[PDB]
Amino acid sequence: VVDPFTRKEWFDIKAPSTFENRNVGKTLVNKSTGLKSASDALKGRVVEVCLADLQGSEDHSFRKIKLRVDEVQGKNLLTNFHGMDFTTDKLRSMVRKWQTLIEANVTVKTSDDYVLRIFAIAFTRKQANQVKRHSYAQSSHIRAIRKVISEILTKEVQGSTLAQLTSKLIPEVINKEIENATKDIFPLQNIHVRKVKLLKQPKFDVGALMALHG
Amino acid sequence: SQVFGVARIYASFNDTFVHVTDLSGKETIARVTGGMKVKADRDESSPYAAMLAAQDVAAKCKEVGITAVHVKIRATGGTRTKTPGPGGQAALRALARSGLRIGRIEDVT
Amino acid sequence: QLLKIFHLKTGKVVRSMKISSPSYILDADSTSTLLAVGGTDGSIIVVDIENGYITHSFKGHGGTISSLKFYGQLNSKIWLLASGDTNGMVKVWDLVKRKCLHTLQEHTSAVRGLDIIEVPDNDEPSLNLLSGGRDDIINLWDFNMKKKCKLLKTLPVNQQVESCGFLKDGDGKRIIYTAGGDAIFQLIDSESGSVLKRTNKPIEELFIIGVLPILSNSQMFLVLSDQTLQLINVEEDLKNDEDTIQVTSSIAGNHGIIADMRYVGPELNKLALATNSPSLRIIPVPDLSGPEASLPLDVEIYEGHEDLLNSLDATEDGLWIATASKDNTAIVWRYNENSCKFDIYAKYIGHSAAVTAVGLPNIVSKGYPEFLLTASNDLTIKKWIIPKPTASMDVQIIKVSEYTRHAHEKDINALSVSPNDSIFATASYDKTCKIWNLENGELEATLANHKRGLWDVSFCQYDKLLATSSGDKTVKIWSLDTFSVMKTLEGHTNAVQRCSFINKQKQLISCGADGLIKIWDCSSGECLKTLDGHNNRLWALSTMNDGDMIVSADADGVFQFW
RNA sequence: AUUCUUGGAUUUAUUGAAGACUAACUACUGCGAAAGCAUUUGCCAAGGACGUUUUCAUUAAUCAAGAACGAAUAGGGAUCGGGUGGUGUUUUUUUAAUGACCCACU
RNA sequence: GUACCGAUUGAAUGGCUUAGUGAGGCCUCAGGAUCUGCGCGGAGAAUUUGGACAAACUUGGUCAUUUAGAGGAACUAAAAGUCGUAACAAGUCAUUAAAGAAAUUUAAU
Repeated sequence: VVDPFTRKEWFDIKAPSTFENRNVGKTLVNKSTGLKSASDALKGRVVEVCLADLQGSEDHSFRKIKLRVDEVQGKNLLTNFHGMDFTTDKLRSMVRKWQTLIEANVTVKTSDDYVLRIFAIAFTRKQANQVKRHSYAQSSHIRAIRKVISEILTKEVQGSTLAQLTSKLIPEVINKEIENATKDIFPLQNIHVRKVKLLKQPKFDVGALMALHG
Repeated sequence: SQVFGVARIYASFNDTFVHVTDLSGKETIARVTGGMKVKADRDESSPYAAMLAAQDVAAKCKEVGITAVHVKIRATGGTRTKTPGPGGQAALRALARSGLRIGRIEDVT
Repeated sequence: QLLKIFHLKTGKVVRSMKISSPSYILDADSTSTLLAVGGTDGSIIVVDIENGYITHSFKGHGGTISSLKFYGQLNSKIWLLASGDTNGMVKVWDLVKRKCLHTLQEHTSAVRGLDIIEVPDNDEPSLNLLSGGRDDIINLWDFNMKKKCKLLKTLPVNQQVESCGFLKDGDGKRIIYTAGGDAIFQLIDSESGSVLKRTNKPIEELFIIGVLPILSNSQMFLVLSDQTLQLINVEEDLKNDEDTIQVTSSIAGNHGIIADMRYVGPELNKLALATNSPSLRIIPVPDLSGPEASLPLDVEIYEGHEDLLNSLDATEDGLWIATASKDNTAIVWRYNENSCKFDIYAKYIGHSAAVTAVGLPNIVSKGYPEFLLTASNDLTIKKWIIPKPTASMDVQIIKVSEYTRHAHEKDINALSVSPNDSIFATASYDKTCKIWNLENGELEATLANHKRGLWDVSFCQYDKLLATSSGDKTVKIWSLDTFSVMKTLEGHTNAVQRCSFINKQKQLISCGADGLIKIWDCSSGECLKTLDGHNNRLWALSTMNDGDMIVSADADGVFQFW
């Protein structure tokens, strides 16, 4: 006989600035005692959540956001970005028969030394008045187009990190920048980056972490 | 307006699993599965027993204070049958009929 | 979503409240003693009289309710006197309709018992108002009918509060019982913000509590626990007669599951039992009524243990009561509640694994019942024997080094002493029962003809037969010379757990996993009678010298007699 | 029926390890004499076809023995690779121009 | 299982006791790791000659009882076991007021 939920902390989640509503949801931790209080112990839970519920608009039903938990103050816990996710169904939907699948990735260091491996997926479209049913690529275009994307990825990154970088990711300006260069070879369809991940955050830096906070 | 979590129904063969957890997912609440409420070893994934266990999970949910939830359905997957079970519908039907709130559910197969 | 209204002790439905879509948590009775109102997590309040009128719909705030208390001119829950919330707030209202008089916002922690105990005057010239149920802090509240409220002092020396109290006359100089969920209840002063004394008897969270109808410094006080009640002294500090916090009595109930039973009294009077709780309940057999009020000693439960109790055993007179637990020790308790340390004879440390079996040698007057024969899960059996002083008085070290007997590879289940002190047979899971001498520790016999590990072995009291229980749905009876099987009883539809002989040596009584209790004869090996009152698994057995009144073990605390 | 389990089985979330493979697209497509060949990237030679107003000049064709590897008649349409022509389009508010597309031929 | 005869005086205990073993503190000749102090003292651990007080530990034997008890004979349990013999029995409607959103409360005919 314990009934632990009469002992559990009730608790909420605060989100950073460059978004819409900064209240997200509810979690539960533990009663703060001496010898394992609730605060200092774990701090490492992650909340993967779609940003359509974070912004309200419905042109972003994909593109989940993973979150990383950093620093709390008395039922007020901030969070940091952790990684970009994609839906299941749409990547099961977007891969059509009789077309060409193109993917790419690179690893890079940013302004503060966050190291991220970005992904990039690329699919080919058909055109008006096309006679044949397949319209594939020529496998030497693909050696070029994978290369063309690669310098576009590096010129975007290593300047003015996630405060601006995730803000570049949301209206997918970079995907249009890919389209602006790919058009001289073979045009394309839906192209997204579909995934990002963090592996090498250097240090805590609470002071610069409070720049997104008001 | 509401307090939210995730319910995460794992609909496998020969038994179906549920565990309503917090929004982080690491903190679980009131797991109890479908095979527990029957002793025949053949109806551990039946939809009739799935309605009984999901009613009990919905009972313990509001008894804590949780009022709304989402769910991520999940078949076995990998090298396996890749298809959701019978009572995965019956688990979702019984908790929605209990009076809980549902929004924007997905698949994690 | 059920709140049913009944009249007198028939229990017939006057009116059932199921109207609101949130479920109701709590229910209480008015100071007018005819009206009622219940609390929910949606703050839906309706005042209902039972003739029936279920009055004006009050809806002015959400939030959750976890406590309620009434008043003679503001007869409603904490939605009208104050505001039980999920963040902590006080809202001042009137007996008139839904207009809000005052609001009061102080709390940074969630609290619901904001007016969990009254202030009687509601002018407070020397009076105060207490509050706390989840905030784990206590604040001294003023009452103001047309003004804002004031804080007098706070109480941070606690760590958890769940309910509060306030003195009936209202001075607060007298005793204030304060219950907290940290297994701590205290006596405090409200005029000084000082604790009188703190009492730490439980290790379990203190539950909710209502009010006694008694005056000031009370007569007796009832403290809530799990399936048991206790009465405590009312001073606990030098107020009237005594101090230095104690417990007056601890009246026991029953636990659902029973692991073992053993008759305690020398005239087969008292029964003590081993359950999942680390407590010793001595109620059932001499108490044909409900809760214990008629034991021929002081009513008290024992605790010295850290874990659950697996088994217990005592000799005939019942002065040495050996009990076994998972905390790697052995504790023996005394009948008449007098000893040197607490009530424990000694605590036997030296076990390499848990102790699930314990046993006493045969009775004479002393000596052998002063001794102890215990069995642990470290594949050895230990005989604690110190003969030159009185044994079981201090901590004994006689068998930890190399005097322990080891011939096993699987765990023991029970042990049984013979009517003489010469031999003893023990049963285990390795499909054999072994007879050993008590004097030296040499393997006297090995009995291995089985299909499953063995739970219980029983000697008969004219010691010409041997009974043992197995898992091939049979009970095996072997000779005193053990060169051949005496009888092989078959007919149980499930596995048998415990078999034992009656003190008149006429019947072998079987307790197994049938859901049923069968009595067989030891004269023809036939079925005397089957006995049916049960629907759960059986665990233990104890019979008296007479043979008619026989108690059994269940999974729901039901004890039957015949 | 076997198996595991309150030193907490299953599951949850986190991390490391391992070997294995490139899921949808993947075709009666492409390559290799067959055996065989599907992750990105780089290196290394090699091969055929197409184009050619470049070169030697019958140096050639088929096959017991022997070697290596392997268990041991002429149209119709589609499509792949190349080439050419364009009273052709599109990318082009960027000067130009790669590229794709389509018509026609081989 | 109880009472009775009995070898082994084995184990335990009691009376006596041959014999062996033997704690502890006291004084003194020496011995000195160490001390607040106008030529050094209180105080103080180890070792050590001789003398005096001295409880105590172990075994064996004699005799009694118990236990174990060869060997002997009864009583009780087992009405039991098998086999044979013998006969007997046995299937508070309506309308409509007033409070209340609505339930419900009261009134009226």
